[PDB]
Amino acid sequence: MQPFDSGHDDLVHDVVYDFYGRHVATCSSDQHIKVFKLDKDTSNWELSDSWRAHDSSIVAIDWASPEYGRIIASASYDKTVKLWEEDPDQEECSGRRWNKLCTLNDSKGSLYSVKFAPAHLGLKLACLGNDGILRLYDALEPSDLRSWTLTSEMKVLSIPPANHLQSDFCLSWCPSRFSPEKLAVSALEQAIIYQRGKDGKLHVAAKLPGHKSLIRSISWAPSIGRWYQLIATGCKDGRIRIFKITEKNLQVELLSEHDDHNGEVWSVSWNLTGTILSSAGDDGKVRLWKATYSNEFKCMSVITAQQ
Amino acid sequence: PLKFKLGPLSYQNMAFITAKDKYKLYPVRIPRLDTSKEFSAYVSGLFEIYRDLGDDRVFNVPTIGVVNSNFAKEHNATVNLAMEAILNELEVFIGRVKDQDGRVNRFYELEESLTVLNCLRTMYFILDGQDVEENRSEFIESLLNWINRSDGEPDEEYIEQVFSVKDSTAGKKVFETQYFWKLLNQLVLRGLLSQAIGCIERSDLLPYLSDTCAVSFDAVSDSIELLKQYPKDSSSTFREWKNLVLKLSQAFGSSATDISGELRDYIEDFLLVIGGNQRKILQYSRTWYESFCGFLLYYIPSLELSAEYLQMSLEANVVDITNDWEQPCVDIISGKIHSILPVMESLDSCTAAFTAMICEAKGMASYMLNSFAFELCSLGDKELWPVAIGLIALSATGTRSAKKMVIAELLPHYPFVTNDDIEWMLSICVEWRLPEIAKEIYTTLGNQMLSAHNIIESIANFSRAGKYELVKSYSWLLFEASCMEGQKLDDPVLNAIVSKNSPAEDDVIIPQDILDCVVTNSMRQTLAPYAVLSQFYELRDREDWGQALRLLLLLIEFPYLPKHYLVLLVAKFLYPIFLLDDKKLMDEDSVATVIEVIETKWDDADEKSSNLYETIIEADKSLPSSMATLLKNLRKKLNFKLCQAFM
Repeated sequence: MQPFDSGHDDLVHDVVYDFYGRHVATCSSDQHIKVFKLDKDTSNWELSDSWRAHDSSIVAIDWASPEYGRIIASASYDKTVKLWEEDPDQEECSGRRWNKLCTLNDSKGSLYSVKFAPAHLGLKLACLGNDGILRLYDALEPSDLRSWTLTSEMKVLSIPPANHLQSDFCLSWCPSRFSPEKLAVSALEQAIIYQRGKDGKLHVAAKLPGHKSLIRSISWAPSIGRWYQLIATGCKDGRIRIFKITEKNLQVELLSEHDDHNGEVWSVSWNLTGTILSSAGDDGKVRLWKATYSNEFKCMSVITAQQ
Repeated sequence: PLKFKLGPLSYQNMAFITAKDKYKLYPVRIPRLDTSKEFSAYVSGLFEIYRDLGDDRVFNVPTIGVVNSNFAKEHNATVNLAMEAILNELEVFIGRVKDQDGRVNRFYELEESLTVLNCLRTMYFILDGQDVEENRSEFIESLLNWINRSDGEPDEEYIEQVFSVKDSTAGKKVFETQYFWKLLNQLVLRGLLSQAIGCIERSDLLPYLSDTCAVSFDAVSDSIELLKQYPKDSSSTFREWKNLVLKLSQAFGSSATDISGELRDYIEDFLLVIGGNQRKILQYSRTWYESFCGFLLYYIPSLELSAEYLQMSLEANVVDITNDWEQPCVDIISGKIHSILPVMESLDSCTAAFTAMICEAKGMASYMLNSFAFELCSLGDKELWPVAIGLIALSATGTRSAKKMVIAELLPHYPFVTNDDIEWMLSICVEWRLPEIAKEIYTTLGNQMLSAHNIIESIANFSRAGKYELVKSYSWLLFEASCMEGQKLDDPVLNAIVSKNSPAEDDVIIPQDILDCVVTNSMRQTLAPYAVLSQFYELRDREDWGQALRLLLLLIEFPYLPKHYLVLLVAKFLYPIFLLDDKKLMDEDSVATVIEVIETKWDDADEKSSNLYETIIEADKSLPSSMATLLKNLRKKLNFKLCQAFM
C-alpha cells in the first residue's frame, strides 16, 4: 500500500475506478488526466500514461465500462467533452494511445460534470454546466462512440451557477433497467430525480425531501440484496442521509438518517455490490458503514488520516 | 477536506486530499477482508461441507412417524460430522496463520473463535442433542483437547507456575499448603480429569503418606459393584449415587494418617466446605465452565433435579466470563472500538429479523458463504467464482421466480478477466433459464477484442452468436486489406483456408508450431468468398492463368460482395496482367456478363472507392486520374480477346 504521489502538479478533483476497477484516473488543473494501472504486487497505481485531454482544467473524469472497450469522457472549462479510446498497440508514456473519438461542441456553457450511464442502462452520458442546463446524450450505437446526440435538455437550477453559487454538483444514474430509466441530479439544496417518459422528453418524476443543506455528493446504489433502490447523499452539516425509493410512481421513504462526521460529509460512495456505503467528511476521517440485522446502516469502523 | 472513493474493489479503496501540496493519495483497505490463498483454500474446504449439509443443521424436527423414522437419524448424523470437519479446516487455516509474523495478533483472535465453538460442541455435537448426561467419554476428551488448543495453558507451563508457589503460608512443599488443592479441585470442576490424576503424581504426594486407614475405598467399591450389577434391576441407582457422592469427608476425618497438622487439617476442611455448600462451589469457580459442569457432576450428582439447582447456583452468584454467546460481547465492549461496533447486534435479542429466521427454519452459514464469496468476486478473486455457483446448484439459494432481476445485475457488474469468471456467467445463465444474456456476453466480448487489437478473437466471438451479418463484415475488412499484394495478407489465414479439412499443407497454423488445426478449417459458407480469394493466390503460384482468372471473375460477379471493391480487384490484378488474359480466348457470353456488372457496380466516386483509388496510385498507378479511364482501355483489350476467339 503506502503513500504514493500521483505526480499531478495541481489538485486532484476526482478519483475514478474502472467498472472492473482495473484502472484509476485522476484529473487536475494541470491539464492532464493520468491513468494508472493497478500493480497488485506493490498494491500501488503505476503510471501508465499522461496526456493533455483539453486545453483547460479537467474537473470531472469518468470511466465507461471495458465492455465496449475503454472510453474516457472528460469535462473541462473550454466547453467541450472530449471522447477518447485506449489502444494498447499505440504507444504508452507519450499520450499517443488516446485517440480522440470526438469533440462535442454540443455544450454551450462550461462543463463542471460529465458522467457515464451504467452498462445495464445503455451507453449514455449526462452533462451539467455553468449555464444550468442538464444535457442528456444518447450514443446512436454502442459501437459508434464518435457521435452523441442531444436528446433532452431540462433547466435544473433556478439561478445558473456563478462565482459564489459554485459548489460540487453531481450526476448519478440508475443502475437498474428493471427500474424505469432515471438519473438523480443534485444541484444546491434540491435533488430532483428526472425520469425518461414515453415521449422522449425528460420529466420531473420526483423530488428528494429532507435536504436541510447543500448536497455535496449524490450516489445511486446498485439494487443488490433487494430489487428496490437506495440513494445516499452527503450533505454539509455532517449528514449521511440514505433514503429508500421503492418501486410500486416512485414512493419516497427514509431508511435511516444519521450524522457522525459532524462538519460536512463531502463524498458518499457506494460499493458495486450495494451493501457497504463509505462516506468521508470534514474532520479528515472516513467512516465505513455496513447494514445491521435491524436493517439500518451503522458505523462499523473509523479511519483517521491527515487533513 | 478529505474525500474518499469507494470503487468495486474491497481491499483497495482510495483516500485523497483536495488541496495543493497535498497530492499524496493513501491506499486504504477494509479491515477483516483477506485476498490470501490461505483464505480461499479455507473457503474451498468449507464449501464442500456446507453444500452437503442440505437443510440440516438449522434444527429441523426429527420425525419418527411413518413419514419418516429414517429422517431423524439422518438429521442428527449429518450436522455432527459436519462440525468435526469444520474444526479441522479451521485448524488448517489457523495453523497457517500462527506460523507467520504480523499474524501474531491474528493468531490470538482465532483462539477466541475456537472457544465459542467448543462451548456449542459440548452440548449438542458431543451429546448429539440427547440427554445432558449421555456421553461421558467423548465430553471429557473433546473439552480437554480443546482447552489445549483454544486456550494456551500447557499441562506443563500452567502447573509449573502453580508448583513454583509454595512459599507464603509455611516453608513446606506445594501439596502441604493450599496452592495444590485449589488447582486440583479446579481441574476436576473443568472436566480436566486426565491432568488432575497427573498433578497428584507429579507433586510427590504418593511417597509422603503410605499409611492412611481409609474405609471409603472398600465402600465405594462394593456399592458400585452391586449397583452396576442389578440382581434383577434395582431402583437403588440414583438413591445410592446421591448418598455416596456426599459421604466421603466424614470417613476421611476419622481415618488415621501419620502426617503433619498442616496437610490433614487443610485437606479435610477444604474437601468438606467446597463440595458441601452450593456457594463454595461457585466461590472457587474462576470460569463459567467450572460452575456449569460442577453442579451436574459433583454436587447432587446424577441427572435428576440438577437442572433447577445449576440454574439457582448461577442466578445467585455470577461467575467469570468465558466465550459464549453474549460473553465475548461483554468482554469486547470495554475493549477497543473496531471490534465492539460490528460485534453487537448479532444475537437474537430485541430484533425481529433473527426471530423471523429461526421460526421459519425450524441457512445463515449458507448466506455467509453466498455473501463473502460475492464480495470477493467484486474484487477479482476468481477462486470463489466456482464456489458461488456450486452452492446455488445444490442447497440452492434464491428464487428463479423473483430474484431473477437482482441476480441479472450481478453478472455484468463483476470484473470478468479470467476463465473461471467467464464460465460462471454462462453456468448461471443456463441454470436460471436465460440464454439471451449469454448471447449478449459474446457480443460484449467481441466489442472488447475490437479495441484490444484482436481481429481474430473478435470474429470467433461474434461467430458463436450465429449472426451472418457481423461475420461477413469482418471478412470484408480483411479481404480488402489483402488486395494490395498478390498473396493472402500474413500467413495463418492463408494457411488455414488452404489446408482445408484434410491434412494438406505442412505449413503450421498461427505463430504456434501446431499441426493440429492444419487438418481442420475448411473456410466454407460465410468464409467461402474469403476462402476463394486466398485460393486465387495459390493458383498463380501453382501457374494457372485459366483457373486463376475464373476465381477472380466469380467474386467480381457475386452481388453480395461490395460494389466499392470493383475498381480495386481489376486495378491490381486484371490491369497489369493484361497480357496473360489477352492470350486466352473469350466468347460473347463471358464478355457481356462482366460488362453488365461494370455497368451496375463500378464507381467513379463514392466513399470507399475514392480512398482505395488514392492508395492504388501510391502503390503502382494503373490510371493517372479517373476510375473509368479504365473502362476505355479495358474495352480495347476486350475487343482483341473477342476477336481472337472468333478467328
